[PDB]
Amino acid sequence: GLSVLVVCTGNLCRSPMAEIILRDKIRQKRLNIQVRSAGTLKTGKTMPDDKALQALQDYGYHPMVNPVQQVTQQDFIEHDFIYAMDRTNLADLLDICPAEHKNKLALFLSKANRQEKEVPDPYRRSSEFFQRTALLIESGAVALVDSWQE
Amino acid sequence: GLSVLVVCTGNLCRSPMAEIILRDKIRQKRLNIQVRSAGTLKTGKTMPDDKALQALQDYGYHPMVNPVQQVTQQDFIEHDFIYAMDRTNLADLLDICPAEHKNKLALFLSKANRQEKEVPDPYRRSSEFFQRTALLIESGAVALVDSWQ
Repeated sequence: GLSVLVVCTGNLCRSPMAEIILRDKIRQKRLNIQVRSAGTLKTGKTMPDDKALQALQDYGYHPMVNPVQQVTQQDFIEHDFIYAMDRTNLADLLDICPAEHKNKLALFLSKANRQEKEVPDPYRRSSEFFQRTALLIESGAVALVDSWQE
Repeated sequence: GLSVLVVCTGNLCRSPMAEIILRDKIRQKRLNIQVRSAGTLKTGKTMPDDKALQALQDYGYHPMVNPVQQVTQQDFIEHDFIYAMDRTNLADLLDICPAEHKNKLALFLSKANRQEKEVPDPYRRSSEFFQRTALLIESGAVALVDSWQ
């Protein structure tokens, strides 16, 4: 059958989510297409992010998940199409994709008739908000320390 | 000396961040104040969240960290002040604080002269964003399935 690979930076959130969702919709439509996911960067992790998996459960998907893996050279040959979650992902694959297979590269959102062209990284968004929390807590802490000396 | 407790739901993010930041500011002025943190809800976890700690490092704090712990009744007697990061925390504390000690309870931001009176939960925001991330991915997936068939 057909072979599809989905790729984000760490294979921790976005691309594993797409794999699980694609697999399900493929099985609903009884298509003979298999799907995997991979990251551009070697992470130390074994399994995808728990918060990715819980969001899939909230929407009725069963997250039975493959181990995290980084993209390889054989992936560009063995797979029929390969989808990138954001432009940075698409660039790094093109950076290392031999010219014979570069037409197989595309952004994940390319067939959805929507304004959004990249799916943004939830992890960077997460970090931004934790950094924002720190600043608010810092402001609170300074006031408490003042009040205490009074 | 003075003893201060700061409290969130899981003792994973807001309250340990506050403990570490408070400890730094107390030691900067060599005040005789101790600070600890605790959660209203018993989770199984041992240490706070990695991204709470990294966010502290990003701002130059050195996160030396106590194990996660749940608030106890001894906490309401042993501590001089007890701060809830948000109203949900303050409500859960009022539920189990003996009436003799409820005057020790206050919102963490009660002395910051700001609009914000609650520190919003980064975990709930994060969860919201993963859900909207999934929906964007799902709509993408549906389109991909169509073009193939």
